[PDB]
Amino acid sequence: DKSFRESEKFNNMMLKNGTKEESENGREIIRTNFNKTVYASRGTGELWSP
Amino acid sequence: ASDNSCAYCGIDSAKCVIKCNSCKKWFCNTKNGTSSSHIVNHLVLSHHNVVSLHPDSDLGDTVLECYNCGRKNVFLLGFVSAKSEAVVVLLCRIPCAQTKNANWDTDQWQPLIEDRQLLSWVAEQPTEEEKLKARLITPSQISKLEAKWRSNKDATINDIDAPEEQEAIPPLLLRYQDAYEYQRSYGPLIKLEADYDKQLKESQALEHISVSWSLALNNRHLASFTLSTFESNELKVAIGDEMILWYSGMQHPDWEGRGYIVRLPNSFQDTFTLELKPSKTPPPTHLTTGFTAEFIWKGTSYDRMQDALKKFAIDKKSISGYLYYKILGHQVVDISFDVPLPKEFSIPNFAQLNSSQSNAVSHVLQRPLSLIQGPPGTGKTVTSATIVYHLSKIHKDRILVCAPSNVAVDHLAAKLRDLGLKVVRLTAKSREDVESSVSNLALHNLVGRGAKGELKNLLKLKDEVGELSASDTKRFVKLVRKTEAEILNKADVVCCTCVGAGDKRLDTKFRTVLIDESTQASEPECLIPIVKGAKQVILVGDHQQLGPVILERKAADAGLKQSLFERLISLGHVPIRLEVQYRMNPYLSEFPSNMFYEGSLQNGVTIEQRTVPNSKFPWPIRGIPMMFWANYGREEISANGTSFLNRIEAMNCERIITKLFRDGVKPEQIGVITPYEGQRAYILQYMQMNGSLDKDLYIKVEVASVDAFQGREKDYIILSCVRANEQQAIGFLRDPRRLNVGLTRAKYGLVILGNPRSLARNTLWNHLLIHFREKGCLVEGTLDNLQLCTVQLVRPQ
Amino acid sequence: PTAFNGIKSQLNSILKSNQLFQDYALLNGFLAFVHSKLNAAILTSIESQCGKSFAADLDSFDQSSISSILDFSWESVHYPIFKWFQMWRNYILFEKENKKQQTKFIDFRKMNSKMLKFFKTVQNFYVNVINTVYKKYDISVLLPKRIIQDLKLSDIENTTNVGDILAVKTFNSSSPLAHLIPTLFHRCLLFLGTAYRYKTLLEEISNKYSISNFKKSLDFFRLASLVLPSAGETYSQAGAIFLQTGNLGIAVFNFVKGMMTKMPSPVSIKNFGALMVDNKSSLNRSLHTTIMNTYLQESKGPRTPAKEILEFYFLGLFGSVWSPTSWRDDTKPNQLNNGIKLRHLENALYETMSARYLNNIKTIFHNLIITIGGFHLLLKRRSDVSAKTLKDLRSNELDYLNFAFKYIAHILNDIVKESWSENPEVSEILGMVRIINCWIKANPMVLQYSQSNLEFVNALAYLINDIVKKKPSPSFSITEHIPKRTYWFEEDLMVKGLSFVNFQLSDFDDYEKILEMDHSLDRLIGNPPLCDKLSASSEMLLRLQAVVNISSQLLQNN
RNA sequence: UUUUUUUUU
Repeated sequence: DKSFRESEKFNNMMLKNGTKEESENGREIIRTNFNKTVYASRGTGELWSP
Repeated sequence: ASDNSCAYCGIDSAKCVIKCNSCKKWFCNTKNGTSSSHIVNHLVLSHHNVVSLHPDSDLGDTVLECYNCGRKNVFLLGFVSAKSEAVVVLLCRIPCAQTKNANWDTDQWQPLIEDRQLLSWVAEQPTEEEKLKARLITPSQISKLEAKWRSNKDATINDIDAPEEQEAIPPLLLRYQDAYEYQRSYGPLIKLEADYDKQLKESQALEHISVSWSLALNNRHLASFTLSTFESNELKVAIGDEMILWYSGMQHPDWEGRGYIVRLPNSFQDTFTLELKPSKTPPPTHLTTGFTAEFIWKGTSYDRMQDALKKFAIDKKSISGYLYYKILGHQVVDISFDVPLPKEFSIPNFAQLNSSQSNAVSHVLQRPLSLIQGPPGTGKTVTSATIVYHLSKIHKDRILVCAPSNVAVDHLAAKLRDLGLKVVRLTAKSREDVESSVSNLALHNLVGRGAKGELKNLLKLKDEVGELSASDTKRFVKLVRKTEAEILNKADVVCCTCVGAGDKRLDTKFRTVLIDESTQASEPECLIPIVKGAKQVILVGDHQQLGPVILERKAADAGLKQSLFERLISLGHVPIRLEVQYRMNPYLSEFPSNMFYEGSLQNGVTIEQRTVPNSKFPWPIRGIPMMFWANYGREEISANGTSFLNRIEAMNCERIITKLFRDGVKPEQIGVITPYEGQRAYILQYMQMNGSLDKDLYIKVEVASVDAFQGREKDYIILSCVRANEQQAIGFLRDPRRLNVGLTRAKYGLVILGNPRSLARNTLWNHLLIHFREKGCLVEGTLDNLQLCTVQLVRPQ
Repeated sequence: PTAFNGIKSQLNSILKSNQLFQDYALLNGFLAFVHSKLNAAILTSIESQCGKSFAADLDSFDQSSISSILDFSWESVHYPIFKWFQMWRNYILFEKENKKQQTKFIDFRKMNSKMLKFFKTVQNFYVNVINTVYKKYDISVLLPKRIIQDLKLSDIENTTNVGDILAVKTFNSSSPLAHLIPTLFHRCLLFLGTAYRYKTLLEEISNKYSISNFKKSLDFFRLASLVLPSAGETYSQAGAIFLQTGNLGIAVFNFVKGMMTKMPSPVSIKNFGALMVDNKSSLNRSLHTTIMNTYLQESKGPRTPAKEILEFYFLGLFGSVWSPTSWRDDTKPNQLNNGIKLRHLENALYETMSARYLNNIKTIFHNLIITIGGFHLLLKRRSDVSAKTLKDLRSNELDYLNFAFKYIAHILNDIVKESWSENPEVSEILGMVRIINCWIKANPMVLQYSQSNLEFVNALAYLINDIVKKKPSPSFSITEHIPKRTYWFEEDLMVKGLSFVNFQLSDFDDYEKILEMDHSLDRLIGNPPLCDKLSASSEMLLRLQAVVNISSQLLQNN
């Protein structure tokens, strides 16, 4: 799916742009700066009307 | 078929048909195919209240009216057996049947409606061949055919047969493919809700009202008009609503006057006060009758969140990628933040945090979203204040705090001001004239006080005259917009309602947002402030208390009652619970914690702290402030037409009130809560009439419904089950949430009244009965001479 | 009762309703309610009694309120609930139908669960009463410390204020509270012990019970009787306990001790009459069955059955002499209704106790106590004018006197004469002679009858001669000075409060002397401080001095 | 076989 592709690309680039860590629960956790942000891709689609 | 025949089954017998006064139709009294008689069915479905008997019937062509006062609402009247034999006197339920009079004993007074059916002597039952000859009709067709009398008055069973479109609205989804699907799924429900709220409010035109004129402190004319108690109680009006007060007649030409409400009917006055906006046309202060008030419906509540959905579905820079892909519910690897943790979580000169709230504060500063679930009395307010203050100190940015309730926003703003941060309160334009405890934090107050130069002269001219020139008005709006922008840019935190985030004045995108008691609001109401460019959203709320009241019934069925907090928890988010309570006695605490909280909740207060010494109240077990006083009365119908009330529970509650008063408890420590509104009303006038001691000492007691008493606490609270019917039907109390929100209101002592037999069928009330009985609290009889009640509570398998 | 009557009827309805078979929670809450209000009433009664000053008249002190409250609590709530329990086990255990025993087993399991719950509740009620009265008030001066530790009151920390420390002496009858707390503790121990014995009956599936199962109840009844000796109702309960386990001589001693107390127990009289007057009573047939079972075992058994011969053959002699009509055959008055000859049975006793006195002396001592109480309960039996001199005695009581003095002279000649010197540790050997002489001196008419009896007089003279000749102590001699002790012996306690010694053994003139010096209450119950605990040898010499003095005083006018 | 409350340019 196009949404799935956007999700995978966003996750991969988030993995690339951050530093790796291990949390208290054991889930792999990425530490990233507050001042740097990523906006997810939108695409196009049809919009419902009143 | 004769005109006298029933409109539902067509029975021609005049000993069973009865004429409705409002719609001029005849109705039978049988229960064929329905749980109730048809006449009351039509009365409640069409709001009708007045009925007239057949001329040929045993009583004759008469209209059922009250003897003493003359009311015509059939739901009130009832027969009283006069002391003289074979004499029947018509009296309404109140105050005629309760004001003692020597000409008849009122203790045998019975409602004209029993078991949802009129009395046989007033209207006899049809004979069996007459029943078999009448056409059968199920309640489904009853409601369907009733639905179209409001449009055409000639509809019959074969007339309509209408396949009106009833499009199956798509049920809400958990994980949407994109923002477009989310918007498409949500839209229709919101359209229906807006349309029907507008429909209901616009139908409340108040006509031929007697208006009394007066001058307020700000030189604004006050239009104070009195209304009937039934209409005023049915009026769902808040302080600050806007309507049109227009008069049309010979005495004075057509006029239109708009303004807000600054006072509402209460226990002291039943006067609606209308502060009129200053207008070029002066109000006719010489007029007192003939005025008509029409409420100005406003779709701004819905259009704003429509704009919010537009922003979510269109703008890329509306929401950060992580919170976007979490709101859509898509799988995303967990993300942390590079923020230095504070040395000590607790703040000096303020509340000291325990381990649980320390965990809550610690785990919240590192993640972009999390959910905090707070049992009542724990004090979520201090946790929210600490989180806001520490995040603001960490990032030094503008912070947004929102909550569906205006009083809750006021409380959080006062608390945040107690921390020394800079707090600005965004008051609604209609609410700008409404006083509050944080009125000094009002943004309008801020611009008015911090006005300088031309701005003072413009504000003074606007206040003195009321209206300005077009050029002056444009300078004024531009300059106040400039000042507001400076204030907001200078302000550390911004206070606005969850619906106030749709205002255009909040043009600036906000990054740090606190949403408080999110469950109390629906999902769009919490999505309003989240699409304004935020990267860290923190949601506070508890999903075991009352949430959103959705008037639309298809919307509530489809899922509009499911708040964002509930959806996120259902997604897989595990909240952080605070496991200590500081309000109610451990005996008062053992049940709700065990049933709703899995027993994990712990008591932060001791038994002695929640124990009043030398208490002379006859509790069944000394040391256990909880009892179940069983009453075997029968429930009735109030003047509304859909509520219920019980007189036996009213007298018993008044007795308990007096008994607690002789124990020394002040009225401010005792309140009464009733799950039904008409019961609350009856309790109110019964207390104000039959007060054994001074009536003032009773009127100071606050009485309100369960839903209107959410988020508050009292030393003593009395619970009334009311429901007492032969069919053992309880109604809307089947949800455990309503029971949960009710018990925790009381700090020291809890008193429960009602009929244990009706409640015994419900499993939840069955376990409440088990817990009350096993602790030696299930009693019966007079409070002075309480013995245990031995009704069989366990159903024999 | 004007306030407690409804709950008595309320409890009655619940048993009749049979709702407790399904809903035990009803019973539990009902019990909580009654426990709450009875505790409140007890507390109000005690606080009302405490508020009165010492100057108030003794007649204005209502001592019986709490006693009535607690008797109502047992006999009207606890005992009826136990009775319902008992009928319930009776129904399920004795269900004559052919239903599977597994269902009865699960019902039995439900019995144990619920009755452990109920007994735990009742024991909590009583123990809470005890602990509360120990907490708000000081009881050290009035109760022995042994009762305090045996009730585990020592671990209960005392929260009484210094100003709340009541200054009441050991035996100041002016202070009302010197009696209500003793009665309260005595009846609490009474009802706790009844709870334990009843629970023991409950837990055992079969109807066969052994002495080893009622140990705790026996202990609690022991402290109960120690708390208040002047309550024959305590002794009757222990008598029943020994009744159902088949120990009968100790049982009859218990019932007699119960009825001739200062306050007589009607149930003890009824029980004794059932064993002794009502021939139709099943307990009398139990006695008859076991007595000729003992005869069969003596005749055919491989060994001489010493213990139960000594006990039940003695019971047979006591019957045949005390109530001649119901046991001796109308055709043959010389044999029991079971056909057992009286002379053979009596000689069997003589040989048996002369041979095995040392292993069963306690049973013989109980035989002595029953024998001496028999004459008093016989002259109490008189519906005519009570006897005052020997002339008014009828033939039956003269025969009883002859047999009793025969027994006394025999065993004084055969047991004390040979075993006093060899066995200093056996205090009963000399305490028995002390009892014999104290009883002969407390009643003038037996004393006058004794001087006419050659056997008893010569036996006493022989015993005096042997004691003098053996010369137990160098300074031992016949002196008129009454020996004094610092406490009371075991015979004083076990014969305390009984009228045939005028409720106290007066062979020592030290009661006031014991009272004036410390630990008097503890020393009165034979538990002095370890410093004053003399050796059993010194005890035997003091008993010897008292015995020889009183015996010489008796034989001066023989 | 359901009647209660929140919000509002």
